[PDB]
Amino acid sequence: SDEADEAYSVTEQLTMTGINRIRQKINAHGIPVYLCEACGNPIPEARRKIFPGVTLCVECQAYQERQRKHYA
Amino acid sequence: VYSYTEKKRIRKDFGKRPQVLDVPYLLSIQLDSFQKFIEQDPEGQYGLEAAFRSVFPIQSYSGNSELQYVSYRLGEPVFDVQECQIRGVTYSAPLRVKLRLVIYEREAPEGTVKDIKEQEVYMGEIPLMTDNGTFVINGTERVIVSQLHRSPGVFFDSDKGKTHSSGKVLYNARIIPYRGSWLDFEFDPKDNLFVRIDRRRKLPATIILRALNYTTEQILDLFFEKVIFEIKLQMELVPERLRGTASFDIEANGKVYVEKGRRITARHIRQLEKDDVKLIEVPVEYIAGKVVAKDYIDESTGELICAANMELSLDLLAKLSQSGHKRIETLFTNDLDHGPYISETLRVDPTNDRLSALVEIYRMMRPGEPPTREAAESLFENLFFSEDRYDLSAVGRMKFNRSLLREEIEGSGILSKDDIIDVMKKLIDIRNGKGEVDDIDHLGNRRIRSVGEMAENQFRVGLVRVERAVKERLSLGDLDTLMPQDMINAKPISAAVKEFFGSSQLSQFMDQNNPLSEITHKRRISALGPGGLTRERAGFEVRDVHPTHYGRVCPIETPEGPNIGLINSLSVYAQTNEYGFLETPYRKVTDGVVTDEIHYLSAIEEGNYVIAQANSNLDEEGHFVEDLVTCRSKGESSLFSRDQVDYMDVSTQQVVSVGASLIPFLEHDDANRALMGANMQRQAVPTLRADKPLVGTGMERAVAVDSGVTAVAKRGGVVQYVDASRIVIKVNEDEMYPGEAGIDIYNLTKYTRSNQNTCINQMPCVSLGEPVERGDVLADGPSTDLGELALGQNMRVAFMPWNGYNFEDSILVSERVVQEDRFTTIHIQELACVSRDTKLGPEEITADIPNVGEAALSKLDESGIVYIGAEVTGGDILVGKVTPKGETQLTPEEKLLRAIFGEKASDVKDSSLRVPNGVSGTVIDVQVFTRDGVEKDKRALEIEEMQLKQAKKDLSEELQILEAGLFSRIRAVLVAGGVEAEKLDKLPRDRWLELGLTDEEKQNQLEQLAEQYDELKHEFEKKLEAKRRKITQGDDLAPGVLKIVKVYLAVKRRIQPGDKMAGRHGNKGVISKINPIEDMPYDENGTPVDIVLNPLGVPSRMNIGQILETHLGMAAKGIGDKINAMLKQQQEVAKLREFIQRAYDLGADVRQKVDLSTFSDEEVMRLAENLRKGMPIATPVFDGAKEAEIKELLKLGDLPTSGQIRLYDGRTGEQFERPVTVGYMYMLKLNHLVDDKMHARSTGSYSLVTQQPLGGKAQFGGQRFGEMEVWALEAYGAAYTLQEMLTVKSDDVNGRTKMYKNIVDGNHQMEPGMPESFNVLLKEIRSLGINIELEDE
Amino acid sequence: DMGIQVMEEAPDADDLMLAENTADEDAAEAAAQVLSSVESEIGRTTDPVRM
Amino acid sequence: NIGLMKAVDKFEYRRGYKFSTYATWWIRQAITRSIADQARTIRIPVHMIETINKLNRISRQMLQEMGREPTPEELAERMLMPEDKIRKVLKIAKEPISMETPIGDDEDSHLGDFIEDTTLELPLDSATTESLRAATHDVLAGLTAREAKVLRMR
Amino acid sequence: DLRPLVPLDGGRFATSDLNDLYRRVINRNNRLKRLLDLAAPDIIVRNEKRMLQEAVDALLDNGRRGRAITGSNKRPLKSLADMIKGKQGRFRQNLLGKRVDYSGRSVITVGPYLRLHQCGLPKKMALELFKPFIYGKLELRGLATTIK
Amino acid sequence: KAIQLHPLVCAAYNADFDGDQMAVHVPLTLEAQLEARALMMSTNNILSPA
Amino acid sequence: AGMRGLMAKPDGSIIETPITANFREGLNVLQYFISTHGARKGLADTALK
Ligand SMILES: [Mg+2]
Ligand SMILES: [Zn+2]
Repeated sequence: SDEADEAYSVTEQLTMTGINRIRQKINAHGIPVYLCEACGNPIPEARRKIFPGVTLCVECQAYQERQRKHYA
Repeated sequence: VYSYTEKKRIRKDFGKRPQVLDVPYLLSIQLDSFQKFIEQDPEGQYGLEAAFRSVFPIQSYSGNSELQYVSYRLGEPVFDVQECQIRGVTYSAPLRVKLRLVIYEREAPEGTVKDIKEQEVYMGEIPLMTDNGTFVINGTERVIVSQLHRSPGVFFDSDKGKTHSSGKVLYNARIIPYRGSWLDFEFDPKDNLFVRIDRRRKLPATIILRALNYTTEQILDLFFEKVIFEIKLQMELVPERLRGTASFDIEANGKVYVEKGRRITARHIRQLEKDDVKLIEVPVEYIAGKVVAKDYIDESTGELICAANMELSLDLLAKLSQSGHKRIETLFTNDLDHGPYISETLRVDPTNDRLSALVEIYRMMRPGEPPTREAAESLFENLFFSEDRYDLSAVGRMKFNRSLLREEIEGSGILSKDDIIDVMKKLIDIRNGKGEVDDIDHLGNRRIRSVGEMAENQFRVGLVRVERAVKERLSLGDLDTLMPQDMINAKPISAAVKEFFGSSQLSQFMDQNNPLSEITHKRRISALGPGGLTRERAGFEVRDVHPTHYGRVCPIETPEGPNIGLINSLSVYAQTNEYGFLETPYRKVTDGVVTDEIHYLSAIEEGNYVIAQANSNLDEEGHFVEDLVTCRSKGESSLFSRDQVDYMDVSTQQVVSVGASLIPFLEHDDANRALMGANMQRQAVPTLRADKPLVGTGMERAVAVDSGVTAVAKRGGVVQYVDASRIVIKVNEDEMYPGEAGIDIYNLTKYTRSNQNTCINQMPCVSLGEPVERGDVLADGPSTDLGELALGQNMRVAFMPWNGYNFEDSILVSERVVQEDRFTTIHIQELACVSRDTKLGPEEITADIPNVGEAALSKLDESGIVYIGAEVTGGDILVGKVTPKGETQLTPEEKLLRAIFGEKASDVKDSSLRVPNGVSGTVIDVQVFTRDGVEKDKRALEIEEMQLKQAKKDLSEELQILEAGLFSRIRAVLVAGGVEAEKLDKLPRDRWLELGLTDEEKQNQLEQLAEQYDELKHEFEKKLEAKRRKITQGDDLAPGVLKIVKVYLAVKRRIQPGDKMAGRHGNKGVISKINPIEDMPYDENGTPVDIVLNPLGVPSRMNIGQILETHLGMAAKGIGDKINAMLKQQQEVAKLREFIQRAYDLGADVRQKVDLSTFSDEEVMRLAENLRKGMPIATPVFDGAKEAEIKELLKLGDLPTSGQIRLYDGRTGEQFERPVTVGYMYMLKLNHLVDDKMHARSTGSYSLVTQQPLGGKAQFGGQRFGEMEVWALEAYGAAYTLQEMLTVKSDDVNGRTKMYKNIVDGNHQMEPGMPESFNVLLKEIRSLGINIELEDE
Repeated sequence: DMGIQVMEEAPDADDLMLAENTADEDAAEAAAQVLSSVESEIGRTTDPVRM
Repeated sequence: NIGLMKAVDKFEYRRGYKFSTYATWWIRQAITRSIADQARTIRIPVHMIETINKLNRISRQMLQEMGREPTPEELAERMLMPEDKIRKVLKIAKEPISMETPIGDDEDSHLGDFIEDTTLELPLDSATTESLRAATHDVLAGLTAREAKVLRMR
Repeated sequence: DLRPLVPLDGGRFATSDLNDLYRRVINRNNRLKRLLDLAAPDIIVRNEKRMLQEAVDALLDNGRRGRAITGSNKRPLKSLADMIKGKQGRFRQNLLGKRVDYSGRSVITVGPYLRLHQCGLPKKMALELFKPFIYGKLELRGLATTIK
Repeated sequence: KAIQLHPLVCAAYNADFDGDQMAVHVPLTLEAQLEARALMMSTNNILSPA
Repeated sequence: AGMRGLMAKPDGSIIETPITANFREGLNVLQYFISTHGARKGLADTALK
């Protein structure tokens, strides 16, 4: 198995696992909520044109990402 | 235009990008680094002088003595490289140091001295790096590697949440100095900063601020932002500071700005700065959770209501309005942006002023003791602010002031109060998301310790080991006539330095297989050893490849297996910094133009700029051509415009090392198959006729020359004489250095033995009268063809299954490959015999030995030694040595047998040296080394007068040829100014000392030049005594031995089923069959395939570059079979110069422009002679041959442009359908032969301690039948097979000789019993007080 | 010798599930008997050189 | 403390010297004697240690007073030991080698794994010896009662 | 023969570390024998008995008390417990994982003319592995008379 | 000097031909010869025991 | 034949600039330096397993 084919299986498991773990965080189909779920701000219509199912607004999600940057 | 050597065979070169930097001297790291060690630096900062200026002057007790340093000198070596490799002694130079001891008197500590003591003491011998960057240590060639250790400085790391199960990552900050205390910060799981000084217990990290005399309001002044409240109930607003969900809405001007509930948005803070708000009125509940920022009392009585660091109450707020207070300050703690950490670590901190702050620090350092007010404070202030405990070096402050983004690139060697809080402000910012963490594997944190820096540190530790003697010798007695020689032993500094080069894991054997194996070995950067990590604590941490490896270390070339990523390989243009970091050249981009001033950037300064790629198209003016240029800043690589970029790569070769810059079409291989191909190229064995790569990278010439195995012309000139062992170059008048003799002799290295027991041999490629330049190759080393790296052979390959004989990975090999001897390799083994001194007598080296019956003994000379030239076989006696013994207690049935024939006991035994099993070779050297007390024998003297007639002749041949250059150099003078021309060759040449000239400088030069011939005759008189000294002198042998006779075989191994051929692309396999030449596939030309390969290895292991090389091998041997066919008919040069110029000018816009119109006619047929095999193709690494340029080059031949021809079966003659790829892959022969791996043993020697069979192929060993082979035997029912593999075949001493008698009896029944591993186990438990015994049935 | 794997740094991810905890709990019982009882005296060492 | 107990039994304070000068002689003896007697795994006699210790003290001094190295035959000149009672001094080993000595990095193999026993019986010589026992028994089957029996008991 | 003193080349030797530990115990026991023969003060005999007890601990298990004492090599010594216990110990490394006569190795090649039940053994390896078998079958057919 | 090995059992040893070495032992006794022939012969083990 | 794709990292992350090339064409210097993180992690985990 030449020691660089098991490397190939490990690397393809790495890429596929990471890319599936990202694509599960795209929340493709959802409901049109029109209001953010931590602020009640009107989420603009171009943003729902981008992502169907954004329960968070742009900058409250930005705050969520900045809080999740470290952990906890 | 080309060199004259380069006109012999021009490698046709694709690779359209132009070359800005030459590939530099690859061995600059070793040679330039040991330059810095053994060199007198007058401002002593580098190497040995820096070590001496560190340790000297030496004070005694109370300063009544002083040992002071004047200078040092390296002596001349007692032996050269060749003599040290022969006798086996370190190629070292005697280090003698000029010293000076000054004595002092009463009332004159440095005033009136009493006595000086000037002497030159010998303190140890240090090993010298020879001309190829290597060392000779015990005769063996060692290479001292560089180390990738972690730098001093300040390191911000994280814990990645793996510390706690709560999830929270805990950022921490270590400040590592050169020597001193590892001041470390970290976060609590609940956001509280801590300190510990030498990995001791934690203290809350305001303690280190209080011990630096910072109070609480000063600490909050440092680490926070201050919005101020006032009255009624107004808070002045910073317009940006509100970002966090609207708690209270706004109360400014009364009307509206935005209301409660929702988020503070980018809309709102825009509207508050346009409507120009500065102050807001806030409720009393808004100031409930805020924390007071300075002290506050009541100003009637001065009574403390609320000092800082305290949770503000609302009754407490109205306490200040009734105190008349206007200003109320507070701390800005947004939970996302500027979190409260310095506040809440004061909320835990039990200490409040510096006297009790040093208490906690002294009780963290030294517990138990009562901290006195001076004893605690004098410990702390000396810990980070004193030069004799806290040393931060030049590179330590360089990494410090660059990490916190200062520009104070040099400074103190200690910390300061602002230097420490700059760490805590950065670690807070890392917790607050301002900037990123640092990485373990950044190449801005991992510095390089090299040879000259590691031998210095083994000389400074030895200069403290001798310092303890002379500090205490100089303060005992204080005698005069006391010299600086009787104090300074040569032992503790020689044992500190011949430990390092001798046995330290960064002082490894030099892999000497081919010139790539050594040139990769000196440019190796291993992260192991002292100072760096070992394989234990390595991770998963530093085995990865980090984006700061670009240009500095090869991402591809690391050894796979146990330490992958732990040992690296230095990249091609990679250079070391002044400070020790790896810096790589980038050409400066101006406004829009790539300039030419190359700048070397270490990985700290790479992430600051915007660096383009070398595969970006460039105009004739230096301009970028397309607007969006693919570049790469800090970690990403996005599209930047052509103005904003700062730097460009020099060439596309600059990401790889020199091992991986030789893999053609490395773009098309995977990163691991290139990692696998770069590994196997350094294990290639040099073949008989060295053979160029048809598909090279163009690097092959540079690696061949820069590895020292070639013989490179130091000056130009014409060859006065060529020989198989020497080349004499008559230097031109241009570069002759007018006090010289005229010619220099290149003494070639003949069939000498490598480290890896291969053959090193130089073949002079030049001919007689052929003009050479400086630099040009005259003799190729092992594995070099015409100054080009030649690691294997060009093999007419095919890609098809062929009957399972190349099934999994295997290789089917023609009989023509074996017949043409393309993979036959010489292997020079040394085989020694030692006459030691046993107790009942010494061992003789006679030829008259016991019972072995004078057939093998006719190969022996008079003195029991074989003749040079003898063709031995296995078990043949090389050196006859006999050893005395007793009569050895002859058994019954020997007392009857030796009374019948009457032949006595031989009384001596026959411990002689014989050839080991299987090897058949030719004896090519015998060297006899004798102790001085032992006289000699006949062979030891016959080698001696042969040596002495050789060592006296070559100095005469030095002299008679240096004269024969001088008597033409002096003849050049006698043409002008007092000319003796016709009477020159008539007057005898000894009276050219007496020849008359017009008395100019020329006749004074004639009385200089011929007077230097008088120096040539006395230097010959002096050097002939020197090789009369060492040749005749007795050996300084190891004590106990008399005669070491070192026979030197030479095997000439040939390829067989079992040897491991490989490609350069990670395509390795094992020859499974030597198929006969009529059974190989052929095309319709009758040309058989030399090697059939399995194509199934190609789609999965995605190295497509072996298919592209194979198609470029078909094109290269396509050109060569028309240049051969034209010379076959003796075609005129109008046919040749119009085909070869067409062949040398193909493909899109290649940088190589070779014009054969300006070529001499005897150079073209010389160029066509070296192309009649095939035109070599340079495919530069990420630059070379596109797929269309192969097919166009294939169409210059009349070969099919798909690469595949229609092959017919060799045996049955009907074709394979669906045509087959053929071409010329460069197949290697790896150093895994079946002659060195086959091993078998019936019954050999056993081990003494436990009675198991010995270990290893050399010790005639057995196979280890471990745990996993026993469970897989219990998984069958093989009970009897496993009982004999632990009783009979391993250790039971009775049961194993009752088996060998039973097999010779013809009875396969064991009577096994109980093993000898278990009685040894039984006595070792019963050697404790444990009565473990065997019961009875 | 519990053994709770006292080593230098933050340990890995797999090597708590690979590294094993033998033998629960009686060695840990007598070690708790020790470790809750050497929290009182300060002068305990066994070295003949120091003593 | 053994010599310190023996120094007290022979100490005479009527001489009036201090005791720290008398017992320093015995501790200079008794420490260095037990270093001589009981420190190496192979016991060297006490004077023979002083032969090496004088040689360690002299050859260190002639390492710099002569040049590069001192030869063994040069040490026949300096000390008046005539080149053979100086040579067996340097033949003697020094607490020699452990046999848990790491070779290493092979199988974590130690130096006990590669020392071979020569005093065993190799099964080719033993079955040669065993077949010689029976080949004598058949040649002694070609002899009569008396002559075979004397040849079995001579 | 379980703590041997094998004479190596050139006058050099090689011992096991149990020789050093038994030498320490014999030294301390002889000295304690004299110190109880001599009616010494009790503190030095206390120190001698404690030293001899420590030497017995270092002999039986060099490191369960602390610390594992090193000789002229900077690794700890192998004691009797360390000669039964451990990865390299006799229980692991010598009671199952042990070298074996009538064995050999070489590289593998394909040779697909074979059937499923045959391997291709080389001829030098089959000459070496099957030596006593060859001797018995060679003298049984009597083409040699002596096993020599 | 190389062991030749039937290509079908290369997937049972996980043994390829990039240079693996197979150790070969000899069963001496008739009991171990018959254990070899009756259990350990490569035709007696053609089903994976998993 | 098709594109190579998004290449991983030893951090588990994915390098967002993918490899739009393949092995019948070449890889330029940037994509080849990108590929070595995943390939080196794969070979290290193989030789550690
Ligand atoms: Mg393999
Ligand atoms: Zn929102």
